[PDB]
Amino acid sequence: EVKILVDRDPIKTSFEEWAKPGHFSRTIAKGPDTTTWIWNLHADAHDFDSHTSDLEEISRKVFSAHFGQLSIIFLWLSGMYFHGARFSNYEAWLSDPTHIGPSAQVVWSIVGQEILNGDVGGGFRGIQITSGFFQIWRASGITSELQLYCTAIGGLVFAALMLFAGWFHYHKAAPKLAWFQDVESMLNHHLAGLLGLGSLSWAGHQVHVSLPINQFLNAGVDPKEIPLPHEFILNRDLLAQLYPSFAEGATPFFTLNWSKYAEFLTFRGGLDPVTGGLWLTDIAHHHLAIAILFLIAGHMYRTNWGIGHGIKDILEAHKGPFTGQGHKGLYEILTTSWHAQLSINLAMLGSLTIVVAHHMYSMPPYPYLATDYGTQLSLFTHHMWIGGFLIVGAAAHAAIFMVRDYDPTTRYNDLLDRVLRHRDAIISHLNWVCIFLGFHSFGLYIHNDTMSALGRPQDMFSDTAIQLQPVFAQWIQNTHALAPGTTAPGATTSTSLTWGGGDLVAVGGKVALLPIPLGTADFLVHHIHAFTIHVTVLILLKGVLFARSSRLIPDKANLGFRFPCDGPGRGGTCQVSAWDHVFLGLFWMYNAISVVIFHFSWKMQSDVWGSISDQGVVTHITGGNFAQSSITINGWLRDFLWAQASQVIQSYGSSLSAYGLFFLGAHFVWAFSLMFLFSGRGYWQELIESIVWAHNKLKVAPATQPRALSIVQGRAVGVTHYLLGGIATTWAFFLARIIAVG
Amino acid sequence: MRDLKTYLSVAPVISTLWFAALAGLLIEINRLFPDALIFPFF
Amino acid sequence: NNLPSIFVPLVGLVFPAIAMASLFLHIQKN
Amino acid sequence: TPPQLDPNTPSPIFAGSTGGLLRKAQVEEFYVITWNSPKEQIFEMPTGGAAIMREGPNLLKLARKEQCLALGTRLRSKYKITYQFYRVFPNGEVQYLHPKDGVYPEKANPGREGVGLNMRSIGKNVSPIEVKFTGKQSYDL
Amino acid sequence: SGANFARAFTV
Amino acid sequence: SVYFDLEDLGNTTGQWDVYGSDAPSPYNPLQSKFFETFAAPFTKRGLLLKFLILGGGSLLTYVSATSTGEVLPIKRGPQEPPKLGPRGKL
Amino acid sequence: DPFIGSLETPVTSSPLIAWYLSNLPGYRTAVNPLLRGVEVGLAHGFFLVGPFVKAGPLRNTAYAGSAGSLAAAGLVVILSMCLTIYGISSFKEGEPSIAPSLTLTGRKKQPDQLQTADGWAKFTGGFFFGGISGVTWAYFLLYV
Amino acid sequence: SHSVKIYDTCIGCTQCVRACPTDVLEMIPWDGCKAKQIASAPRTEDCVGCKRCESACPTDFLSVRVYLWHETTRSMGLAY
Amino acid sequence: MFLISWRGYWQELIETLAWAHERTPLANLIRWRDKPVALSIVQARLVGLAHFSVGYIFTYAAFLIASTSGKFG
Ligand code: CLA
Ligand code: CLA
Ligand code: CLA
Ligand code: CLA
Ligand code: CLA
Ligand SMILES: CC1=C(/C=C/C(C)=C/C=C/C(C)=C/C=C/C=C(C)/C=C/C=C(C)/C=C/C2=C(C)CCCC2(C)C)C(C)(C)CCC1
Ligand SMILES: CC1=C(C/C=C(\C)CCC[C@H](C)CCC[C@H](C)CCCC(C)C)C(=O)c2ccccc2C1=O
Ligand SMILES: CC1=C(C/C=C(\C)CCC[C@H](C)CCC[C@H](C)CCCC(C)C)C(=O)c2ccccc2C1=O
Ligand code: SF4
Repeated sequence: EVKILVDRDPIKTSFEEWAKPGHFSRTIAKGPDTTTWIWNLHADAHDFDSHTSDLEEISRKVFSAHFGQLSIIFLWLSGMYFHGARFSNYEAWLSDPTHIGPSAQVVWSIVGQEILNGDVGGGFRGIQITSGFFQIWRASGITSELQLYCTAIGGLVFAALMLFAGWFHYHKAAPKLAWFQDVESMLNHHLAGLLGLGSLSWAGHQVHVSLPINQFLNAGVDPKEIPLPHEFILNRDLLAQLYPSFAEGATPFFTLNWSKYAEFLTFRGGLDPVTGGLWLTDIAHHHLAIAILFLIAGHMYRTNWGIGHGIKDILEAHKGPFTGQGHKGLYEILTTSWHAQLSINLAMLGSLTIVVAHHMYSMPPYPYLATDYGTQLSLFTHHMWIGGFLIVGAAAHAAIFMVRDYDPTTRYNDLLDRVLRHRDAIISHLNWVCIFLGFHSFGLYIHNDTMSALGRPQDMFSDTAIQLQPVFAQWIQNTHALAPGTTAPGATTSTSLTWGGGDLVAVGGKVALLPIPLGTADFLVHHIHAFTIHVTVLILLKGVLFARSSRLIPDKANLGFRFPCDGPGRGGTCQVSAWDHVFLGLFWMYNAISVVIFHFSWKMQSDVWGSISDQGVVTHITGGNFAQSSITINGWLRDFLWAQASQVIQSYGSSLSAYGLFFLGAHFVWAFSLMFLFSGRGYWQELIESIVWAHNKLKVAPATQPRALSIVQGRAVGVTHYLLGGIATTWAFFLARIIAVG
Repeated sequence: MRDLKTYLSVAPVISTLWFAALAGLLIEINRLFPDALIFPFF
Repeated sequence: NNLPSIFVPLVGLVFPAIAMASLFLHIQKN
Repeated sequence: TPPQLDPNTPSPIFAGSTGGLLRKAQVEEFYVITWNSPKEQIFEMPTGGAAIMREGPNLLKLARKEQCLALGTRLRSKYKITYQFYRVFPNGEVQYLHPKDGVYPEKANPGREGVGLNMRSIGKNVSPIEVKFTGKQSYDL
Repeated sequence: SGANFARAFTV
Repeated sequence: SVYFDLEDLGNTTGQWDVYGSDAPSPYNPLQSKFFETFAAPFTKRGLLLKFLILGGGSLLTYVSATSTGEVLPIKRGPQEPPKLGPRGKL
Repeated sequence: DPFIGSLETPVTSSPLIAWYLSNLPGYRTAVNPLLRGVEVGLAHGFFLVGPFVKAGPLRNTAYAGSAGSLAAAGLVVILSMCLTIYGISSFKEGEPSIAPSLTLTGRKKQPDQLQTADGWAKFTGGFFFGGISGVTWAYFLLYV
Repeated sequence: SHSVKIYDTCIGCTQCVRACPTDVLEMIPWDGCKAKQIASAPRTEDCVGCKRCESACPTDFLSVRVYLWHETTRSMGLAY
Repeated sequence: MFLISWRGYWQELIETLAWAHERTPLANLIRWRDKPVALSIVQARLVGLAHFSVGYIFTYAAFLIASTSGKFG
């Protein structure tokens, strides 16, 4: 049954292996004859599946790598906390948050870079930060620096503990294979233990520490006069004065009359007027409910006892109209190969990150976060980029599994075979829908441009000539506006202010949130989003499905997952491996994410953000020209790229010069990438031949003969440089513009 | 101890120590002599 | 005069149509 | 060796797929591969998916020679089974294709003629100027 | 806040 | 379970008309006679091609030339007074 | 036959779908192509008249109907020219038809006469006549 | 159809015959080397130009050479 | 397009499209005379270079003429 199984000292810690490189693979271990050897030593460093074949060693290596990664993350967190404690102006920002810019980095005075120490405010000079850490610390209840120092020390200690644990589990006591394959216990502990207890404990902290300190802060008291958090725990009088319910203690909870706790566990919803964030009582209530739900749901699978459920029984016994026998051999597939689990987890994490970004810009969960425009922009863009990258990687790992871990003899699955047997219909229909969507979505813009250039503004697809309104979205907005009165009797207001109707919420003369209207431009942009998403899905799905074999190459599995081509014959067979399909899909993911972030930035700068006056009128940043100027490509090039780049390029001689320097550097790297993307290997090898002759003429030729990069390495270098250049350009442009004008 | 020295003699580690020392020397020279566009010693 | 109103449609549409038809027929002809 | 025939051989168990024959099969040609299996076992089709081969003689139809050869070499490597495939035209002519001498090409056998042998090193070929204004090519000589 | 900034310029 | 034979290759390679129907003509005989009588001149291929090309060219040219200025903005001509160039050019 | 590059699915082979598809003018065999071409042209012209008269450059003036009908007639003429060119380039004069000669049952049937020079010529003539008639009938119905 | 030519530098290691995916090459007895055999390419019309044979050939320069030429249905690898 | 992406992916796409066209009703009465294949390698390189040159030339010509004509000085 379920038990702990370990092996004692599988490997011995010794420096002998460090002396010689490439010990994992024999062909690497032989010795270097050409430079290519070096480039291989890094390519197969983490290819644990190809070093050996036993599952036990792979699992142990995976565990140790996870521990190392956790240690690195803890070290990074400790460094951030120590920087916040030592070189920062947190205490100044605490008293006057609206007129002080956060900053936690100070530049030395070595060469002339001291001009980077801009005057953020509050008697401090330093680089303004846009990580949103200050809002997190304020919402946590931290009001000093000693607490931050203690947190940093604890983080360092935790990093050391994680490193020791990784070493101990790889070199002293290594879990056996049967320990890993016990997924029922893993799921039970991950649901009930990690997600339930953690959120319950955080709810306890929020109820006991964050709520009273934040109440005192919002009441207008000076930060240096607020009582320390432990005084609230020790003294019941202070809590009773702040909340009378605590005077009754824990008696009501055991008596099931929970309404007595309605003082600090509410259901109002909406945004708090003082700070423009969600009510902390609602957040604590939500955390408590989530804890209860997760603790309940973590006791579903049978482990070592009579009660519970079996995953294999659930999968096998499920009979449906469309599936049939269906899920039969999926349990072995998902418990035998690591790559399938990696693919599913990567897809789920990417989707979760994107949803996180959307929900976080929609409803600000931290105090004084909505009015900080740079923080919002940075958080949204960063999280969406991360989600896109993870979603892309999922397909690559699925292709790896399909290539090297799929055999129909020992493990057979009906649904997978049924999907494989009719791939042509899937690909054909996906291709047709992609063509149709792209044709319509881009033809609308081209038609708008052409009718504009000919002096025919009455034949456009616009808000005045021919209208295409998103009626369904408007209906949903109206239903959500009307919901709190009838559909949600408990909720006092709307879940978020984004839905049409309601009132503007502004903090300190700056607009925090107001309803976002939808028109023709939103229709067109959403259809463009759908088109790009569909094309990326088509590329990745084709790469995954046609990995094992194709009509052109009937034996593509033998060649492997990473092979440049098959030869000049058959008319040319370049880029048929699934790796090349991933390399092609990266560009389209980049395109889609760039378009989406551009849309979000322009819409927010045009129709939401701005300034409010004493009289009551609202003046937006760009004057609300998105509704009429974004229906043509000329409008996107002139009113958005040309107009908003003034702050980036005219930042020389000021405290934002680094942004312009990075703006130029990203352009240089993007132009550099085309050198690898466009050319071929033979020319470079033939040039290196003459260079090597010139070297040998002077008796300075090396023993490791130079060799041009392989084809796959060239493509990888090209795509890496391209992505880095584009992302850095967008980063510099966004940050400079939103810091200057926001 | 033999293999520790052998590992510390590998190319990346020796390269990073050498470049760090050179960067420190250049930084200290630039701090001691703030800025200079010509060679005024001779 | 009005020569463009007569000549532009001929060069724009009729002549390219005739050229395309003739060229396709000659290409596919065995 | 005398070429054999494939009169009435049955076929493996399959559920159907979209990677089968096309108009070229009705118009130009197709290929037929025959082998003999000692037990009913599951194998993987070149077109896509998995099928089951019966005991006794088995026959299959394919669209290109590469698919036939790939399936045959998989059978030889994994199941240790001899195989042979022919080419079929719309007119009904059947042409024997795989081992013509009854022996796989990797092993030498007397009675085989030499085709396309140049009795010189690859660097003794003449320059293209020598063969200009004539139909022949330098490597052809 | 002044001391935090001065920590960089101690030398 | 035999799917190959050499006597007749029609069913071997799949030469079927899936949706072919061989029912008699359901059209009214009078309608068919009228349509056959009135569609005779267009049966020939080369004559139809020449007629189509020549008639289309002639009709398009005539419509383009005869059309007045109300339908076509380019046939209306300019109305506003001319304006000078940047540096005083005409 | 599993090894043919096709699948049997509820949509591909259903009694209702097969009955509907076997009655369309383009799928009859014993009928001379002229009548089927006439029917196809009538349907296509009547369908085509609409969008030109509704979304053209002169949709807001009093010249919408005439301009749209003329545009539809031009499209019909161009389609007829394309059909004639394809028929000339594809099928030869004296050669027999290339239609399948047996059905799913395997019972032999007369090959379709559409896949021949004379048959395709009759089909194109019928399509041209039907398209012109449908265009003018739609124009008469819409604006009278 | 492409053109595959075998030169006399061959040593008869049987690698090119195994590497071919279309059964183009074969081996015949010979007397110009130690292994007493050489390669030959009878079924040239089936060659698809994949150049797999040239990849597995140990020699200072390859003893088997493939020159691309007029293309056709078989050499292009069309399944339709 | 032509300067980055290469042949095999497009050849597979054409394979699938050919199957789709052959398997559809009311559209299989029309048959192609030339089998559709993807472009060769040298042809794709030439096409990409031609597109690059045309775009370069047209963009610079437009910018130069418009910018010099706007001010006439
Ligand atoms: C991509 C989509 C797109 C669309 C929808 C439009 C739409 C429009 N254009 Mg623009 N245009 C585009 C791209 C597009 N354009 C591009 C790329 C250019 C080049 C720069 C132009 C340049 C342009 C010019 C120069 C002009 C227009 C004008 C117009 C109008 C004329 C349309 C017309 O008469 O033909 C419509 C013809 C049809 C035959 C419709 C066919 C489609 C049918 C409805 C299919 C439905 C299929 C069916 C339901 C499917 C299932 C079948 C089942 C039932 C069995 C129309 C509003 C004209 C104008 O001024 O209008 C105001 C005009 O002069 N356009
Ligand atoms: C090279 C020369 C050229 C010329 C001279 C024209 C000329 C014209 N274009 Mg075309 N066009 C061209 C190239 C050209 N085009 C190209 C390259 C494209 C692709 C971008 C288009 C795409 C295009 C669109 C999208 C539209 C036009 C339309 C028009 C018409 C606008 C006039 C008017 O205001 O409508 C007055 C009203 C009319 C409807 C005229 C009706 C009479 C027509 C011309 C038919 C006459 C029938 C005749 C028998 C045709 C068959 C002959 C055959 C050989 C062509 C006019 C006939 C518009 C149009 O006509 O809509 C259908 C329009 O919407 N053009
Ligand atoms: C209720 C107890 C429990 C808890 C809390 C966890 C929690 C976790 N497990 Mg799981 N796990 C459990 C039971 C538990 N597991 C069992 C019984 C099995 C065997 C079936 C596994 C199998 C397993 C594997 C194979 C892996 C994990 C991993 C992880 C980590 C994921 C990283 C993360 O999400 O950051 C959340 C961040 C924090 C909570 C870190 C704080 C440190 C925690 C609180 C330490 C205490 C936890 C530990 C279980 C108790 C100490 C035991 C020891 C003192 C005797 C996380 C520490 C992955 C990992 O990261 O590798 C190390 C991993 O690869 N788990
Ligand atoms: C969740 C974590 C995750 C994990 C654990 C893995 C795990 C694995 N991946 Mg997957 N992958 C992921 C996410 C992940 N992947 C994502 C998000 C993508 C999409 C890009 C991919 C796409 C992918 C590909 C395309 C491939 C793999 C492969 C591999 C395996 C080999 C790893 C390797 O050798 O690298 C060793 C380390 C390196 C080569 C480091 C390269 C340097 C990076 C690319 C530079 C990033 C630049 C930096 C941020 C910029 C700073 C600039 C400054 C330094 C100047 C390994 C088992 C490889 C395979 O063959 O599997 C068997 C392979 O071919 N993965
Ligand atoms: C703008 C981007 C770009 C750049 C910079 C280059 C650069 C160069 N080209 Mg390439 N090329 C490009 C695009 C580009 N190309 C494109 C689009 C094509 C069409 C396919 C080609 C095709 C091509 C051909 C056909 C040839 C070249 C050659 C050359 C070299 C010419 C000699 C010279 O200029 O050295 C000047 C050197 C530099 C400017 C390189 C940058 C130096 C870096 C910045 C220094 C490192 C500093 C810093 C510490 C970096 C650390 C990295 C970090 C990770 C730590 C040079 C490396 C020629 C050659 O190889 O000559 C020998 C040649 O044969 N190129
Ligand atoms: C997303 C992400 C992130 C974040 C994260 C987080 C934030 C986390 C958290 C986490 C958590 C927050 C966790 C928690 C946990 C907890 C636990 C694990 C607990 C436990 C407990 C216990 C064990 C207890 C016991 C006991 C006692 C002592 C008393 C009574 C009885 C009993 C027995 C119950 C970051 C930024 C980093 C980045 C990356 C990604
Ligand atoms: C530029 C280029 C090359 C040549 C690139 C090379 C040789 C990489 C050179 C990398 C560095 C700069 C070489 C030296 C690295 C050493 C570690 C230097 C040690 C000494 C000190 C500087 C540390 C290819 O081989 C190639 C192949 C296929 C497609 C495209 C291309 C391509 O674009
Ligand atoms: C898109 C693409 C294709 C597919 C492209 C195809 C099949 C061409 C499709 C052309 C259609 C018919 C449109 C042609 C439009 C032109 C206006 C017509 C030609 C005009 C001249 C004759 C004057 C490749 O085959 C390819 C091969 C190798 C590297 C890259 C690529 C590549 O990028
Ligand atoms: S190129 Fe390929 S198919 Fe042709 S002979 Fe060589 S290995 Fe065989």
